[PDB]
Amino acid sequence: IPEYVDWRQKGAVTPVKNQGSCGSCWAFSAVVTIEGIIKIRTGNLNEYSEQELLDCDRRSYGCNGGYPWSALQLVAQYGIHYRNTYPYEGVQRYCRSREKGPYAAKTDGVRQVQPYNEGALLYSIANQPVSVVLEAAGKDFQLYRGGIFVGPCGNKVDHAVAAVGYGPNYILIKNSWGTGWGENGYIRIKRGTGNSYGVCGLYTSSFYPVKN
Ligand SMILES: *[C@@H](C(=O)O)[C@@H](O)C(=O)N[C@@H](Cc1ccccc1)C(=O)NCCCCCNC(C)=O
Repeated sequence: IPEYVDWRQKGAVTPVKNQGSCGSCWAFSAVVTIEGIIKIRTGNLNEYSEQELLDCDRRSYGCNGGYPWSALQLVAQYGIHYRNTYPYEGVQRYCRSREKGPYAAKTDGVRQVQPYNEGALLYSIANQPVSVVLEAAGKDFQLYRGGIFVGPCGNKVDHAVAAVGYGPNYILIKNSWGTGWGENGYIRIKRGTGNSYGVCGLYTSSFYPVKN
C-alpha cells in the first residue's frame, strides 16, 4: 500500500457534517464509509442518511450513542436512503425508511479490522474509508485546531469517526463536528508510536462495509 492515501482526493468523501448535540457519531462514522464504498464501486459520490441509522438501528441508542458495526449491518441487511430524502434532524425519531420509498444503496456486509494492529488498519484505509473509534472526551482533542495530534489522550474510546487517509506519521480522520473544528473538520492523528491501542485508542474497534 502507498505512502499516502487520501480518499478526499479520489472524490470519495462528502462534505464534513456537524452531528450537533446528538450522540450520533456512530451513524455519521458509518455513513462516511458507505459514501466512500459506493463511490469506489459505482463512481458516484452521494450523501446518505445518518438520520436513518439514528432512527432505525435498534441495537444502537439513538442520540445516546451506538455502534458503527450495528449501523453498518443494517445497511447491509436493508439499505440506506439519500441524505436529501432522509435529512438529518439531530434527534432520534421513528424509523421512516418505509415512508421514504426504495433504498438508495445497499451493502453486502461488514468486516472488522483486526484490533490493536496499526498495519491492518492502514491496509483497510488504503482500500476504503474505515469507521474507527477514539477517545474524544479530552480537552486536547476537543480544542484541536490542526497539526499532527499526539494527544494527550487515553484509550477510553467514546467517539466514532472515519479514517479516510493516512501518511507516514498520521491517520487522516473525518470528524463530525463541522468544518470549524480541526483542519476544516479533519484531524491527523499520529501513527507509528508502537502503542498497540493507537493514540487515543484509535485501533480499538474499526469496521468497514463490504460491497461487491
Ligand atoms: C458518539 C458521539 O456522538 O460523540 C458517542 O455518543 C458514541 O456513540 N460512542 C460510542 C463509540 C464506540 C462504538 C463502538 C465501540 C467503542 C466505542 C461508545 O462509546 N459506546 C457505544 C454505546 C453508547 C454509549 C453509552 N450509552 C448509554 C445509553 O449508556
